[PDB]
Amino acid sequence: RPKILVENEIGDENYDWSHMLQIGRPLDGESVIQRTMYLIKTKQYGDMVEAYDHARYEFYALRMQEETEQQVALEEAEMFGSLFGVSAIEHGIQKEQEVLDVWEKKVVEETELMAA
Amino acid sequence: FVSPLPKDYVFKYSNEKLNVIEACFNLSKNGTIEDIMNNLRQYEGSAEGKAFAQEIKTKLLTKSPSSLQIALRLVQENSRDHIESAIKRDLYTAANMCMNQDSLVEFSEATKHKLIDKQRVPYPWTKKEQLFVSQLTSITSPKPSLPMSLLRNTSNVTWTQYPYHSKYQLPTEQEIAAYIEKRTNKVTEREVLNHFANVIPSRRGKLGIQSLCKIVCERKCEE
Amino acid sequence: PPVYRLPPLPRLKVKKPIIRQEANKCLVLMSNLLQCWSSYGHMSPKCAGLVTELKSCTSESALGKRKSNINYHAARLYDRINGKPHD
Amino acid sequence: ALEHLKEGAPLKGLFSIEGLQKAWFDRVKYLDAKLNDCTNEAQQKPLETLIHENSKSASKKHIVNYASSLYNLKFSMSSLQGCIRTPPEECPRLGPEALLQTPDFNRTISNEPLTTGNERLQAALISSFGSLMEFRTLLINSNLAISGDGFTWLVARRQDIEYDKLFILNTYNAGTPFNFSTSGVMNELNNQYTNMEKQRAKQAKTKFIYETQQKGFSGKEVSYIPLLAIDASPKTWLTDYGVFGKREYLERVWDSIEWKIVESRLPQRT
Amino acid sequence: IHVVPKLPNSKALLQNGVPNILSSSGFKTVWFDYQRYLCDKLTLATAGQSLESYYPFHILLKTAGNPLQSNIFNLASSIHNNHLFVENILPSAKTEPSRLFLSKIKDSFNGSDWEVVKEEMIYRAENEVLGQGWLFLVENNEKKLFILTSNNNGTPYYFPRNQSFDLNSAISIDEFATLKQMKELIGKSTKLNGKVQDWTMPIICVNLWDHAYLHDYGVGNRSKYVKNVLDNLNWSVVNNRIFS
Amino acid sequence: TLAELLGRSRIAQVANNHKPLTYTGKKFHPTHQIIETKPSTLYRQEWGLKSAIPSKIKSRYLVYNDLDTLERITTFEPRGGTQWNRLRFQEMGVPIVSNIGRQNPFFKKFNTEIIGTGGLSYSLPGKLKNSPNGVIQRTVVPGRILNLAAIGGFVADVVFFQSPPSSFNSMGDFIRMKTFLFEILEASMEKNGSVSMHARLLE
Amino acid sequence: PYPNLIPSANDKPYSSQELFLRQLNHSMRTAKLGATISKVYYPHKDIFYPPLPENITVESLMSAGVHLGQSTSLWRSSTQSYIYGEYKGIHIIDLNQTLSYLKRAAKVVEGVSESGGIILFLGTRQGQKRGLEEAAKKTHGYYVSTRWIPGTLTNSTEISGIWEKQEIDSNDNPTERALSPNETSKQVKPDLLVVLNPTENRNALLEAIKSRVPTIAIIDTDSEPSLVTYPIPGNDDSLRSVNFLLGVLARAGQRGLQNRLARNNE
Ligand SMILES: [Mg+2]
Repeated sequence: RPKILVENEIGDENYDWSHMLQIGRPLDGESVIQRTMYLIKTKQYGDMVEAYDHARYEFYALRMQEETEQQVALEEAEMFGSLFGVSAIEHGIQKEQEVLDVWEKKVVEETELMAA
Repeated sequence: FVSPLPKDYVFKYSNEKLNVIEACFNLSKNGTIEDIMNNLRQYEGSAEGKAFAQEIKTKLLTKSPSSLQIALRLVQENSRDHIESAIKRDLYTAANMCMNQDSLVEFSEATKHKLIDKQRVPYPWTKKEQLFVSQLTSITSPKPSLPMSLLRNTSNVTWTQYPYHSKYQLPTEQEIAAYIEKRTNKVTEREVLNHFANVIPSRRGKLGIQSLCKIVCERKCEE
Repeated sequence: PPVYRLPPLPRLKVKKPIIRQEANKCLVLMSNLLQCWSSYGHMSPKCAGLVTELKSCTSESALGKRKSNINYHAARLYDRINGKPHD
Repeated sequence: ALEHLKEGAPLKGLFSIEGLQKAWFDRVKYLDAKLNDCTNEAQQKPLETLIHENSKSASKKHIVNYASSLYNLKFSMSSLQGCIRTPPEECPRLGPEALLQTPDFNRTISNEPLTTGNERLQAALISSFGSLMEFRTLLINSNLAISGDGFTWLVARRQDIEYDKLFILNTYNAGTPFNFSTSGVMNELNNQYTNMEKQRAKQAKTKFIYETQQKGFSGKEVSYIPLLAIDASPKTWLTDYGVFGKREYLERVWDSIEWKIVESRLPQRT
Repeated sequence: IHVVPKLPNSKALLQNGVPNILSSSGFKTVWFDYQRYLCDKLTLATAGQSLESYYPFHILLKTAGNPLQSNIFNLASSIHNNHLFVENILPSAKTEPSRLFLSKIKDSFNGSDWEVVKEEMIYRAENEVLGQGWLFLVENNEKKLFILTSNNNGTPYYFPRNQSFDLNSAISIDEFATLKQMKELIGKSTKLNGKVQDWTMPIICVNLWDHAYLHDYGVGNRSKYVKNVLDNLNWSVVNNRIFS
Repeated sequence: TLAELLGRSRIAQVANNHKPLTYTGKKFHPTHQIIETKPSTLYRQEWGLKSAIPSKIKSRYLVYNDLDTLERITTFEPRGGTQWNRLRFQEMGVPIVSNIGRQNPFFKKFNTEIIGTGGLSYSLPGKLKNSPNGVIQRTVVPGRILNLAAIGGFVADVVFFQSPPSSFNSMGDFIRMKTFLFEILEASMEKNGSVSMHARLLE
Repeated sequence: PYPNLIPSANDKPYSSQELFLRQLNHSMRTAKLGATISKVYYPHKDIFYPPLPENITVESLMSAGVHLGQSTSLWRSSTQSYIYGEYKGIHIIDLNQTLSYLKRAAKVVEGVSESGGIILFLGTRQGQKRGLEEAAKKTHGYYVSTRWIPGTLTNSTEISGIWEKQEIDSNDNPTERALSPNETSKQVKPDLLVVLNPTENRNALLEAIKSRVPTIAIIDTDSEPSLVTYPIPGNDDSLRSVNFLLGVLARAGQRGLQNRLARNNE
């Protein structure tokens, strides 16, 4: 999952780690960890490990929800006559194809070299 | 070495509270604590501001009346007069409090109750009436019975107002008002802020100066 | 593993950067022909097209077709890539 | 049409005296009247049968859509029941903070089939989905995702009326949960288009792809027996729960499912 | 972070709604709550991505070609479309439709009247979209205008995501042929992302979602609502978004 | 304090590792955190790292080990292929389930082993996927045969009814050129974190 | 506007140029529509809208990336006082210290601008040019991106001999009279050299101190801080942190210029 490291105003943010989903921040392992730390501070889970587990479990549900959202959005798009010119897998195949073509010509030359 | 204030910072004294303070605590030549209390009682305006005024009246009541009166008597005189004389006056009144001949400033007992004995609970007080002006003067003035004198400085100098404070702090409402008057003889808020935050060389990088100026504008002037 | 740090040198450079080109087509054809002639007697028609191809290649000149900036990078980046302590 | 709900006093769990009416009684009226306007016949008959008759037809399309809309709603409402939670008229509407709340579907479980019998149904669900909680997450999250007019369907793979395996699918606007009625319509249209072009390969490959998508592991086609429907449209939940309370609504629905009906719908296993 | 824009005379709108078409509550439902919700969702989707910096319209244009991340597109589309709709609605920021606009309409629809065009639009709205959607009057690279329906979060701008008709229901032969032609055109594009050129601009967006009408007009009477909207809309805004 | 801010901040968030950027061994899952820029930030060479990154890099994504080294260069590689593999997998839509009879780990001192899947799929197995044409029973995916088949950023075991000679024997070790369709049956995940897919060749 | 636009016929469709204009119009009016995006970093905004020295915080500096010092193995121990701690195999610059030094630097920049001094912004790194030029424009000042030819101040007459000098008011009006050949040939020395990569141009620093010119520099955790008059501890490698500091300095100098103009007017 790509990570942007270019900071927006660090002073402007104000995250209540009662929950994971903050607004300016995305959902990631960081958010989990922040939640764990919050739990530790508040002493809901006195143990660190338990708090971590809890945060992980909170994350998982959110991730599952995110996954379902995208798939159903795609389904909807398919239903209502949306048209996607290049799918991700198709793109990948195309990318592979050029490389393979490059390899083939080179490989033939190498075989010829070897023969002679 | 300064730093800006946090983004959650709010100036404690709101506009309406400042206005009610201005209404109540401003007094004439012969103002009193009783007069202030009356003013607080009869103030009318915002509900929150009224509640605040009531609260401050209550806390005045809780505190001692004679000491408050003495303070009131002192402050106008000190505003009028110069530093050294004011200091001397303060010293004299402290002496009088220590050695109360007239027995009209229950101080030592109150201190014992508070500082020595116990932190909790206010003192009940055993003296509550309007002291006369001559009596007040006598309380805050010297006599030939006891000799009094401040210890001599190297710089034995006397002045009516501070030589170096006005430059190196946030500018008073009065100064802002004077500037506005000068400008008049159009004017706008942004221009005023620029003048205060940029033109004045001593107060270019003052921390919460623009905000202060804005507050002042909100309080006093109009469009 | 055992790292090997050099001392401070005057100039990091390779004395002969190889720009490993591909071998010549005409030479290859000639070698193939030679290989064919090792078998099949002196000049049988199994290598009838190969000889023709060789001739076509070596018509204008004996060889058909006629540098790596590597020590332009070493020279450039030596001062960076050093672990030379500060001044 | 239904017995368990009425015009005066709605369900204590989900809907309110006005909000229920807006959701159900008015919608149904709108649909039936529209259907009557479209078709001169006033005989209701079965809805499913009508859909089957008039499917794969652009002229007889609107009527089919209206039948689907009516049927789906009815199916959704049959499943539902009363609940323990307070009415939304008493409770406050959820604000923007509802979006940021973590869902408890991963950790908590409630109102299972087991609590009111329905053991074999529960076992079937478990077999399909791994667990009850997993099934629930699949259902509710899918419903949330729909974001528009649609329905989430618990279904059973028809190969007596035997079934192979339980499943869940979403369907939108006025889409049927039955596969056989609409299976291969697109392929047929493609074939017609190709014929027209000829009259006036890549296309062959696309057709082959379509065919393999359609056809099952053995049988000539496949169909789905619906067991549970859950509506996703704003029509129902905007009245009571506002904009932000879709998830809350879905939770409430889930709490107030009558699983006995679902169990009855579920046929015998092979 | 994406936040809702401040509308002109906001307090007045909150107090009243919109004089003719939307109530105080009904306007809040469509904008002051729903728009906010949409913005929040978009922020959640695109918090740490490169999409955070871009405006909704530009996000939609970026995303349109991607099959995955359709949720982002949907949200972005909704946000833009809804604000267009609100802009069309607003009383001020009486204005008549422009002469140029009328001439363009006449050129487009076989020399028909504006009332007739409105009637055709409302008929299209009634017939085409089931459930949710949008009703646009657009203008393309050929200067003539035309009516464009979308089925939930379909954009008027980019024709592969017009989302103009529902294949969940049965479809015509002509519609299928049109789809096939579109697909072919898309394939002809020949870029790595695979995105065609398109210059469709919306002139009158209308919001056929239930977040606008359902409070005021009930579950029926969506057509009536649409008619009301058409009758009372900001014409100055429309005029502004017309000329090249 | 500053220290607290540093601990919070986005460089501290990237968990450190000194694994090879060039690893020619078997890659079963991502090694390094992928790091993207925006286009604007790329244009002025800023990635949110210690230093500027060379203008030669035109890709928005990268991977790194050290913010700064003794050689006065950040140790990075401009590639984020692992995200695309994940996205391909998602598109394919074959839900990963443990073939061993066990509960799904996402539901309910430290264990460093991979909790279920590594997070390439949070999809649940029970769903169907409808389309205009109908409900998709068989997932159709194009892939390449190597000799095993490369199917959308994953290598997968393959099976068929009869081994086709015309396609295979015509080009024995240039089978990689021709893309063939596949029917993906199921995806299992082993202890080492390898996704063991199983496909079926269609003709 | 657009005088050479040949508009297409009414029966015909839009031309390419006409279409482009329509797109531009759409962009200006209704593209940035659906939402507004608060709290996000645009690179350009630090150059064209830098904050005043007052309003800068530690948090802003951290966001800029000013805290990230060179490396643990590339440490000049001369810079020890400035560094906060080490983390991720990198020395991290104490940022309160950075702030105070920046303020001090900003004040001196403002002062020389007020006095009407020649400020010179020196920045040899790749991306720095545009921001440097902007800063130079902001105060009526100067810059160098293409390399500093050794001896611009020490050997001024040979190097900077054949370039045009000017005259200036108490304001900044050219007052174009002819400079005499004796009047032209004298050196015109800067009153503030401000560098963005002091480690890369040691030479420039060395003549500044020979030529008796106060100098400001972004001292990283490998740079010698004693080599100039007003060091600002910070991250000189990243382009955005440098720009932020530079932009601040420019803003400080701009203010001082404005004040000077005001007092001239008075
Ligand atoms: Mg450096």
